Amino acid sequence: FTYSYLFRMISHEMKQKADQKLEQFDITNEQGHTLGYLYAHQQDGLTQNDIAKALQRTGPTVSNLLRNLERKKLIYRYVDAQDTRRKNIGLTTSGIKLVEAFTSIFDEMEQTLVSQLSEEENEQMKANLTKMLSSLQ
Amino acid sequence: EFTYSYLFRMISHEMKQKADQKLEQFDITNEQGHTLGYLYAHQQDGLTQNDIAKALQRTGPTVSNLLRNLERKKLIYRYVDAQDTRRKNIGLTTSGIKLVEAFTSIFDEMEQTLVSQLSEEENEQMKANLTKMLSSLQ
DNA sequence: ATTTAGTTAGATATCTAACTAAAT
DNA sequence: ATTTAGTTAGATATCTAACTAAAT
Repeated sequence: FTYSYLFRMISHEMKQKADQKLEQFDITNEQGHTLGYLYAHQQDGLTQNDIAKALQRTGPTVSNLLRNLERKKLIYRYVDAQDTRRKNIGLTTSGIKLVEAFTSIFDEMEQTLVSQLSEEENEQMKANLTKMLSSLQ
Repeated sequence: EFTYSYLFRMISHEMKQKADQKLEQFDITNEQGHTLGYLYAHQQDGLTQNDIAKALQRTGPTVSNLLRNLERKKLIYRYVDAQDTRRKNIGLTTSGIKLVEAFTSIFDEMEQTLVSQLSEEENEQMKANLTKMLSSLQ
């Protein structure tokens, strides 16, 4: 089996399983992780470009994702007072409640995954993944 | 220190991007490349649209759209089976075959520059563990 | 004059639900 | 009456290119 096949499938399947679980929250996988990131780093408090950089997503992409979240009233955006170009992002109380609500799912997946592999194997695995991801700049 | 989902997502994304970049000169996408590849390797079996759906782990509509794209590209031909006309058969065109023969080198070159760093033992171990994980999610 | 942050437009990949055509 | 094999419709995610607006 080629590597591309492997990764593209374990990630297609991961995305699918995640969406299946998140169906009761009316958000997608990507929105779930974005919401989570915002949960972690809200206090910073980051612009859209920061999210783009942190997530490996282009500007228009995150613009659409964020406009989606904002339509679901899970986040809020305002213009920075110092740099009118910038758009500062924050979680609303609904967004925060939601993040506190699904987050168990992601952890469930991570656990159900690591339970397949012995800790030495899991550690060597993550190390080799990190190295591979490093290879592609 | 990194969630598995993060690593897999990111890796798949960078692979898809580099692939798309190198494939731009052929005016196809990563997915089209792999589809044409699968056609190349299993054309002989009379691949129905849904057999491709099963093999690529994509859904019927998805496959329909990608195939329709490739057909618009004239890289593939479509016809209706004689034994069962609710089903239609898929085939590589000569343009398509030449294309596959042309770009396969990219997927190989990438798979290569990826495998090389990891020692062949670590490589075997990794493809094995990866297979185990994908097995689990399936 | 350039550089940077965000939005728009056009175009693929992908999913589920609904639908048409046709084997059983 | 019931399944299968593709298509259509409507949706989200993503990227490139061209855009407006705003900072050097």
